[PDB]
Amino acid sequence: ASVYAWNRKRISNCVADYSVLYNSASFSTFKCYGVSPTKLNDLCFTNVYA
Amino acid sequence: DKEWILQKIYEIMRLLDELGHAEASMRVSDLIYEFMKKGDERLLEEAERLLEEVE
Repeated sequence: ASVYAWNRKRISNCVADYSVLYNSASFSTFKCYGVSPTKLNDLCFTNVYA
Repeated sequence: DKEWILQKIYEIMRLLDELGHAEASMRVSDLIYEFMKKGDERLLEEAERLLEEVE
């Protein structure tokens, strides 16, 4: 989607494996603020919205 | 990424001493100590914010 009217994907009731996206070399940048980027697989969130 | 963050915070306090603002440097140094014990990268944002207030 465009930045003005962005899309929101609901992530719920599942296992969220963040190791693929963390390790992937296809992405140019990553930054986490309220969480550590290496603890994402230990953490659990109420819901996740992309 | 963590290695670059530590280097940036280090450079910020070094500059604050050079600029004649020791209190700001001392505050940033404290951010370094905490950073080296944590995965919290917001300590860089604070080091940069403090530098901006000084400059």
